[PDB]
Amino acid sequence: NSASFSTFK
Amino acid sequence: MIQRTPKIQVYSRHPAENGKSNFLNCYVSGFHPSDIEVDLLKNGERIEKVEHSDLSFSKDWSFYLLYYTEFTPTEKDEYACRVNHVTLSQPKIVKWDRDM
Amino acid sequence: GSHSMRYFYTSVSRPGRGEPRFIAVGYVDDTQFVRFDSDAASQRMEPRAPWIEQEGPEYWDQETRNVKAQSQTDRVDLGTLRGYYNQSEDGSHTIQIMYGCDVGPDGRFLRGYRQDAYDGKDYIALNEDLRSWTAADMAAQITKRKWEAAHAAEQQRAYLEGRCVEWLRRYLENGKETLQRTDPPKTHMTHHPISDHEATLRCWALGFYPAEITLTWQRDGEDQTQDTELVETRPAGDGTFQKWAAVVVPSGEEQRYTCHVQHEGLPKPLTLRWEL
Ligand SMILES: [Ca+2]
Ligand SMILES: [Cl-]
Ligand SMILES: [Cl-]
Ligand code: NA
Ligand code: NA
Repeated sequence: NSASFSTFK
Repeated sequence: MIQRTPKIQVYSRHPAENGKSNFLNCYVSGFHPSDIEVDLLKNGERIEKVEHSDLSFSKDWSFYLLYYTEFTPTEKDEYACRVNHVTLSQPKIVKWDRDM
Repeated sequence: GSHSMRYFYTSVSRPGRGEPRFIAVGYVDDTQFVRFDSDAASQRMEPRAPWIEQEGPEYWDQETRNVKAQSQTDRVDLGTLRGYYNQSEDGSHTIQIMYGCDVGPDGRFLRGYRQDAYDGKDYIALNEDLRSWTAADMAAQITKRKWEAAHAAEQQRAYLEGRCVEWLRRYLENGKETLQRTDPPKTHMTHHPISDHEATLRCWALGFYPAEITLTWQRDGEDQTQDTELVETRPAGDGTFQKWAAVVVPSGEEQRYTCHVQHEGLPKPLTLRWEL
């Protein structure tokens, strides 16, 4: 199960 | 900006026996960037329909790929892997040796 | 023994040619189980191991959304990082991400990890405690401050200590017939004269799983590295791995040399010699 959170660099 | 030259290993899936069906592999690793051209050759000619693994990378961020095809080794037919990458001035050819 | 689950993402910008190439792969130990390739026709996360095929439609829909969202974030990040480094729009650049979790033989969380690279160099990494970041350079310090403001470490830690280990436990159970089985190396040795005074002894290890193995040559029972060659462990293409180690020896003295093989599948290491 892959991570669901991402936020810009 | 930093570019790393591919390491190349060409080898069979199972120990080769002349006349016995097998798989010819070319494992390319330790390279950066990921753009690379890999061909498997039979008697110097490009083999068609060669498949490859999904791009992945090692702890140092360098990439690796496995290119493979079915083949039947013979005493005189020669097999090889030809690789091109931005770090190479000319394509690098590594000949298949059944004990390597 | 211990197990891991890891995801690897690579995004490559393609100047003057539209969207970047995005590839994602997931592994349990040395076994790939999922992939996503932006150049492929489906535009879905796809199965790559038999034991993941049983997951239902909701699973595949959510995995696809996760990887698609990460690809969009990476595409924006490629342009943002080009700006932080004052690079031109002419060149192709790469973002790589690795994350995952390790569990012990009892299935409990051991460690979590999340690291990112830009053009093959370290960019930012989650520290061991999963509560802070280490920025590799000044450009990454801008990202570190954004990620602190976004509470990104809290999100990573929640995933790594929660969903990551729970789903790794489920996959280890569902795929136990293959994931939890060790295949010991099948060893052999070859001998090739080089001249009328020296020969190569090559110690082989084939068909093993997992990939971790140690091959060591000894001379008179002492470890030796001079005149040896060890190739990188390589995939056979059928789920098993191969490796060899060679030593150049004086012809007539082959019996002084022994090849030692260590692998998880062997309860005691093997010791091979040229002649009996
Ligand atoms: Ca903004
Ligand atoms: Cl083709
Ligand atoms: Cl290795
Ligand atoms: Na290099
Ligand atoms: Na020793």
